[PDB]
Amino acid sequence: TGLLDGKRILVSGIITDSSIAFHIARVAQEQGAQLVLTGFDRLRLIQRITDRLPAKAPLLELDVQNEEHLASLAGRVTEAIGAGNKLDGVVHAIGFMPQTGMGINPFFDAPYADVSKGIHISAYSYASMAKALLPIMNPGGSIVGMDFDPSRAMPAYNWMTVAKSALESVNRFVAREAGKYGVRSNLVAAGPIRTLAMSAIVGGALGEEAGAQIQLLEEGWDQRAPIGWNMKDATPVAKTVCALLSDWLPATTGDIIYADGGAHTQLL
Amino acid sequence: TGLLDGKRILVSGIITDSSIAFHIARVAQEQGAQLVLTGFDRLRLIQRITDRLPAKAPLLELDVQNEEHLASLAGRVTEAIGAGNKLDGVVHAIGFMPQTGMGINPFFDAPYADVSKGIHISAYSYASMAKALLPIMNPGGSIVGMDFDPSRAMPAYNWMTVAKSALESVNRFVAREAGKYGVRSNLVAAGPIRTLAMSAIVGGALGEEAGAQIQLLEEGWDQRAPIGWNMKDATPVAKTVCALLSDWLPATTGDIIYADGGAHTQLL
Amino acid sequence: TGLLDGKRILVSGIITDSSIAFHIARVAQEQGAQLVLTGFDRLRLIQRITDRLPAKAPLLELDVQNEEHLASLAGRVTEAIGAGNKLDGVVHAIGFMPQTGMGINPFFDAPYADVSKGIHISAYSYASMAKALLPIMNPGGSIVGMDFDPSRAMPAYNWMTVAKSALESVNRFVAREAGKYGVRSNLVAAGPIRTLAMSAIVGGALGEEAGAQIQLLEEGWDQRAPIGWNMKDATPVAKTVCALLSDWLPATTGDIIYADGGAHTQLL
Amino acid sequence: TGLLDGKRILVSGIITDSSIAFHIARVAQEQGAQLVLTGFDRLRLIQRITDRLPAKAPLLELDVQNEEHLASLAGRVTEAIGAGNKLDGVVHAIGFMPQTGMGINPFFDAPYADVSKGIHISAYSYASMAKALLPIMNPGGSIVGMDFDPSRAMPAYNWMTVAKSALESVNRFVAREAGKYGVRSNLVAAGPIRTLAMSAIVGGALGEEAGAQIQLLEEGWDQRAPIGWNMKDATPVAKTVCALLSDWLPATTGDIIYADGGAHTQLL
Ligand SMILES: NC(=O)c1c[n+]([C@@H]2O[C@H](COP(=O)([O-])OP(=O)(O)OC[C@H]3O[C@@H](n4cnc5c(N)ncnc54)[C@H](O)[C@@H]3O)[C@@H](O)[C@H]2O)ccc1C(=O)c1ccncc1
Ligand SMILES: NC(=O)c1c[n+]([C@@H]2O[C@H](COP(=O)([O-])OP(=O)(O)OC[C@H]3O[C@@H](n4cnc5c(N)ncnc54)[C@H](O)[C@@H]3O)[C@@H](O)[C@H]2O)ccc1C(=O)c1ccncc1
Ligand SMILES: NC(=O)c1c[n+]([C@@H]2O[C@H](COP(=O)([O-])OP(=O)(O)OC[C@H]3O[C@@H](n4cnc5c(N)ncnc54)[C@H](O)[C@@H]3O)[C@@H](O)[C@H]2O)ccc1C(=O)c1ccncc1
Ligand SMILES: NC(=O)c1c[n+]([C@@H]2O[C@H](COP(=O)([O-])OP(=O)(O)OC[C@H]3O[C@@H](n4cnc5c(N)ncnc54)[C@H](O)[C@@H]3O)[C@@H](O)[C@H]2O)ccc1C(=O)c1ccncc1
Repeated sequence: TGLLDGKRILVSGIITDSSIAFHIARVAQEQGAQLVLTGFDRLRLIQRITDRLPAKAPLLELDVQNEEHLASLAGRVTEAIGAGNKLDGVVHAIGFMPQTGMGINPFFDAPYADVSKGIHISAYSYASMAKALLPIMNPGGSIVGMDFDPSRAMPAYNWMTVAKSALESVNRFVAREAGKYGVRSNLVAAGPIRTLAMSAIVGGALGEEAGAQIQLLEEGWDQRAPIGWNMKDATPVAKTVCALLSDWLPATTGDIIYADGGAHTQLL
Repeated sequence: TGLLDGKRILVSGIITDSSIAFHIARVAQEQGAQLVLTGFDRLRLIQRITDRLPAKAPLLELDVQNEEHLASLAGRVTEAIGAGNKLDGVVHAIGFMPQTGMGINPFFDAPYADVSKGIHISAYSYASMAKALLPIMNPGGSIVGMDFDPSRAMPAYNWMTVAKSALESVNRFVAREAGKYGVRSNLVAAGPIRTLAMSAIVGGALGEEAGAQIQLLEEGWDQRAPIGWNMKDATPVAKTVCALLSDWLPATTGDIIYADGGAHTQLL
Repeated sequence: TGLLDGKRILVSGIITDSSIAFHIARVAQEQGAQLVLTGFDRLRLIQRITDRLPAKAPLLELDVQNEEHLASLAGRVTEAIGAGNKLDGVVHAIGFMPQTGMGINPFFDAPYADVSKGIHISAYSYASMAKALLPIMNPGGSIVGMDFDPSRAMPAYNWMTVAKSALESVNRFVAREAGKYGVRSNLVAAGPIRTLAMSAIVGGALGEEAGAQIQLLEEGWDQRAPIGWNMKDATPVAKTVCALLSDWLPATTGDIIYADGGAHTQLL
Repeated sequence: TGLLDGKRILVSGIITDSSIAFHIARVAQEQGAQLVLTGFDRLRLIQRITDRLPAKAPLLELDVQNEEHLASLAGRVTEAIGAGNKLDGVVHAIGFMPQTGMGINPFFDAPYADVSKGIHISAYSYASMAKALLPIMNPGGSIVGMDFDPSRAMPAYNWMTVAKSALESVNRFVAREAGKYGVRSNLVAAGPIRTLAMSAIVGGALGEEAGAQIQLLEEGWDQRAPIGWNMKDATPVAKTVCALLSDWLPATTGDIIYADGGAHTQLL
């Protein structure tokens, strides 16, 4: 086709039609991929959201903190894709940090229970998904997670940044595992995307200073980006994930591709 | 004196006389610092170990996973150092990863409960200690944590590497907090040191392949290091921590100083 | 088509049929691109080499140290591609370092005249080519240079590594310029490829220790690479350049994509 | 004493009393070091400037582009420090980029002759000085160069940033050489310092947009720096160089210490 013609790809992390995973899924479908989707807690909602995708995809429940969901995932996917068949692609687009780890709520006041939850979902689950899914991936396969660059501290994202640092680190280790399968594991570091949760935050859900910082981060991003950054458009990030899902970056693993407008390559 | 003449410095993480913190404490004492030590669970043992230090230091209990130890730490330190007095320096030299996160035990088989424990102790506690201690630190003060470079995946260290990635990320955030106090926060990335736990590992405590990898990592380190690396000597790392504790790196925060022989600057 | 269907792409740096640029050109042609090739000094040779490409491409002379070649390049390319037409893609695959900057010839003994020549060709020419070609590139266009990771020093590559460090730095600046055109500028950091010059070096052209180091670097690469590294195969690198030439990494500029088997993400 | 008590240290790069090298020299003298200074072209001027140093230091001429100055340097230094004696420390604080490589003068318009000059002086000379001086350095010795972080492109500094990227790369290679002598080689990445040339630039010497960018870079620096950044104060950078010159960072080579207020650890 079709960048992804005839690849079977699992895509997690659709929750709204503004989810980065929603766009990745749409772009993957436009590109010939046959999807299986996961979806966390509100599966009726996600089913309804994902009905709007160019094509039908079976939707499986996966709460990444649920050991049983992870244990059964894979059997459930091979059931969805047919017993002879394996996955070519896996998209991790899962993230969460309790808002204590995120606010104008001081960095220091996030209880470990909360940061731990955040890291479980946002970092450890990348290894979890890979563990569940590598047994049902084809050689030449590709696992992609969603990242943002946590190299430098920043306002507001707080423990979520730490979670991303941990994720990038996890990604290099899953690369080692994925490699024994002929599978690549990479992260896409996106710039900020006005996802519903993000709009809620710039809109003041987590306090005014958190919103103000974030708005500041967004403007600076587009300014630093040599090709600009449009936070209202997930598609350049969806496409980048698809590029990683494709056979066109075959020698790249344990790695991070920056779909951020080049902002991170630029101080000012 | 005395690099650290008249600085009050808290040093955590002494457990044996081969602890990096033991050397840091010794070097800090030789350098004029007045120490308060923390010590986790075996305080009789640590007291006996620390008796061998050039000078007396009060030893306080601090289990970094214990909220109450953290809540009372600070009052306990100002009690140890005298009500008029604040800390100039804090050494975090705390690390742990349950051995499921460390073995030939596959990376994928570490339960999150265990990696979470590891991250609590090895990463989050850096923010914990800083939160507890910044209220009782002087402007010009310095928080230093022990790191190793988690930029690239490696054999055996597994989730502990992820924990370090998370720590480095935490360190940049505590820098932001520490800065409001005039306090620096930095990490020292050491090369491998034949600490008791490390010797136990190269000796096969965590399986033979884990020991073999680790021994390999050690030899390659000294080979890559343009000035060599002696894993039996913590003192160049103790000295580096002291350099960070001193006023001689006054414009360095949120940062990592590599006391690793320059190995990380060298591919081969 | 065709990852690159209907893109006009200039590809420099073909000198043998084992040139990375040769493979990039072949892969680009297989992918629907219409090429213009440049070629430095031995144009009869290059023409004969490039005859073996899936398709015809006009071959233009470009000595990147020749101001006049650069001044006329662009007019010559629009002549080759037709007056209405612009470039969508530019491949810099040019490198050279006089062997004084490369040997067992001590790092210190390379005269500046030689390292300067190397940097002119290997780094500065990336800005040169971009300067010449950006006026005749389409929005959505892509400039790609060939890199190897110079983050850490290494044996044998010496001043060539410095040249790559300078190149990566140049690349971030050309990104800033390229961006005003809607053009991306990125580098591909390849692992070692047994190009004729490289085989000559491991074979002892530059002394035995240089060959031995290099062979060592190669073996370690494939070992560190979670998906392996085949130094006899440029195609995963050709494909990665094509991925950058494509519209599939639209939010990536000033950046470096590692087509190296993930080796750089791995210490050991 | 005296961080640097009884160390013989060569310090290059004094040109005004606002030179970073001037402060390094002053701080080194306050710290017990016995200096030899180099000085490029205006030696009467430099002698007069350096008379203001806490102590006398012999001033030697060293034009780093002059092969003969480099060939004779070392004999001239051992003459200045006495035949039995070697250097413990070498400070490279040399930089220059012709203003074509620096302006609102487009990045693309800097002729290679000029960038080459800049790199000769700003990067290659680090290897030059090390080559000249390592034969007359003691084991445990320390070479330190002045850097600024060229990881990300920035406005105005243009080719000078490329020069720094090349310098950092050179530094890792001189580490390899320096190591055979027991000598460390490290760079200090300073934040912006209102040196005479820098004030001239923010004041509009190189065009208004270059000044405006630079002023912007300065303000953002102090904002990002968790401990702030005072561009009018070189002393935290002088002290950091001294820390590297000292025995207190004995396991750090091929490395870069950021004396920048922690700004580089912080996105915003
Ligand atoms: N701006 C952004 O939206 C942004 C998003 N991402 C990543 O993109 C991925 C998708 O996020 P999104 O589309 O923004 O947000 P979303 O809320 O649409 O998706 C998050 C998904 O995670 C799912 N999830 C939460 N908990 C669980 C669980 N227990 N089990 C299974 N699934 C669960 C949830 O159902 C939802 O579908 C996440 O990893 C993000 O962190 C990465 C980077 C950025 C961008 O944050 C950014 C750029 C620069 N600095 C900071 C941030
Ligand atoms: N080789 C090493 O020994 C090494 C050690 N460090 C760090 O140095 C620090 C000190 O470790 P060490 O001296 O090796 O080991 P240690 O066992 O002497 O000290 C660890 C300390 O942590 C303490 N601790 C554990 N749990 C708790 C708790 N709940 N509350 C309070 N304290 C607790 C424990 O009591 C002990 O004192 C740790 O952060 C290490 O991770 C950092 C890097 C390296 C080196 O690992 C390295 C280099 C390159 N690649 C991998 C590793
Ligand atoms: N192994 C490799 O072959 C390798 C090659 N590259 C880059 O790939 C690009 C193509 O190199 P190649 O295919 O290996 O070698 P090649 O000799 O086939 O191509 C070099 C080209 O540069 C051209 N050239 C030289 N001087 C001029 C000039 N004045 N004007 C115009 N053109 C000129 C020359 O004609 C030739 O076509 C160069 O930038 C390389 O540096 C990048 C990385 C690696 C790999 O070096 C690597 C990986 C890890 N560590 C070290 C090295
Ligand atoms: N702001 C700054 O002043 C700054 C300065 N440095 C480095 O500090 C070092 C000293 O520079 P300075 O004190 O700013 O400037 P300066 O003009 O006082 O010193 C430069 C010295 O180089 C000497 N020099 C020039 N040509 C030659 C030659 N052929 N042979 C021998 N010596 C020669 C010259 O005599 C002068 O003494 C240089 O390497 C700088 O690049 C490094 C970083 C920064 C800072 O630029 C910075 C921070 C963030 N982004 C960008 C810049």
